[PDB]
Amino acid sequence: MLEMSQERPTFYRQELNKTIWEVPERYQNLSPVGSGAYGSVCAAFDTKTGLRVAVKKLSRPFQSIIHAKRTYRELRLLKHMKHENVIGLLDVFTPARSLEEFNDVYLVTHLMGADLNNIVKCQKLTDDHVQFLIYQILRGLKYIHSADIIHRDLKPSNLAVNEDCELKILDFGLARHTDDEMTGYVATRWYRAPEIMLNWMHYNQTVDIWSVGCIMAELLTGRTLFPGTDHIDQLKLILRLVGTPGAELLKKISSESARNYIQSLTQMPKMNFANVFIGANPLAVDLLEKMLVLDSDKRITAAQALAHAYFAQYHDPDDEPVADPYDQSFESRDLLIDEWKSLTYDEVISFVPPP
Repeated sequence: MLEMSQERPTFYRQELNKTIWEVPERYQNLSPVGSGAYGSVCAAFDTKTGLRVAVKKLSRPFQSIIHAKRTYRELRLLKHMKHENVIGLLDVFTPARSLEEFNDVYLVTHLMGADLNNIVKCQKLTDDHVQFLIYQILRGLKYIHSADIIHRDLKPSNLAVNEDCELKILDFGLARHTDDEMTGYVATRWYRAPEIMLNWMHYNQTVDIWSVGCIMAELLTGRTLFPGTDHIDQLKLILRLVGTPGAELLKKISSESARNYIQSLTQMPKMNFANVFIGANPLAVDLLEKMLVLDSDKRITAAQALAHAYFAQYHDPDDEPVADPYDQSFESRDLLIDEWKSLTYDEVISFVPPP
């Protein structure tokens, strides 16, 4: 009824594009397909499950306090996700037989066919296609938010889609974007809620819904909603559509510099979305209105959005599950390199495979 030991499988070694790979026999025909900066990934066949998978060998994972904590953070997040519309962890392993020998971490996930950009480039999406894609994003977000997890960087490139229009949210852990990466005419910022683009206040769940808003608008119009050339140009694009802040919002803006700046802008009324998204399903227009609200406190939540008439064909309250609590205390904890490395090691060897 219990089980008290673990069977360490047999590993095999090989050099793939300058680097060594030590993986379980299980995984066959490895072929390099890229990097990312946090390591390189090979595509492989998992003969034990019959799945095409992505194997990621983390790169210098315990290089510093910061990197060792990134590593641990990513492993904790991925280990936690158990939902259809969210990237889950298929396997995680190290060839090391003890903590003394522990150096490398390999992460295994579903091999992803295409992301939302790839989908959008190969064809034009119908309204029903958009209903289904957004529903799924929101179904996954409900789950994510249940556990007080903020994705914080929702993007078409972070959304995998398959031949059946099924979708998963990708890219959680990840090293936060740097200032230079967020600078200029770049997709890395076009989907950001303004609260966090200019650091108006302390942010939360609600920033993800703004991102969904931008994504949905783009899928319907075929155009980036707020393609600013820089932080300020982007702000102007947003206030144009959504209106300059009223009094209640200005208060919630901690920073007084932001406040002073905002006020220096000629005021503007919300535009009529019906005239901005001409020809769109009126239910989509109404939903957008409820998503793209400047004051984050009054944004519709994922749970509520799933009940919106726009998703009538897919909504089913008994098939929209919630997550087990996710303990994030470690984010506030200060430890040494070898201490994050040990926590990480403990998480590797305690992995329980899916059914």
